Amino acid sequence: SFVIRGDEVRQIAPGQTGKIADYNYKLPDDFTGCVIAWNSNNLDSKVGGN
Amino acid sequence: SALGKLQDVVNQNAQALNTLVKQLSSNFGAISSVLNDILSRLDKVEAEVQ
Repeated sequence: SFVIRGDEVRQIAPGQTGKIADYNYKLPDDFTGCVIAWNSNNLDSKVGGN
Repeated sequence: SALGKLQDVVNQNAQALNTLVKQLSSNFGAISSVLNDILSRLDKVEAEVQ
């Protein structure tokens, strides 16, 4: 479980590349599992920035 | 010309080995026949398909 911006959600996959997949969370090439995401703007954003 | 049966056996085994070597140059539908060339051009999951 973690929070990331919408453009980065598509980096969370087996065989992907990009800054989150590269330097934060890597899935294996033989991954068995599911990747679930939901927008959380109302919970995780803050005025002036979280 | 009388020894043609023995020369034929020498010729057939040479032609079969030359054919087997020349089949290393074929693509079989891949992007290249050179194996390191594929591995230089492509990402891990795509290179495996080639």
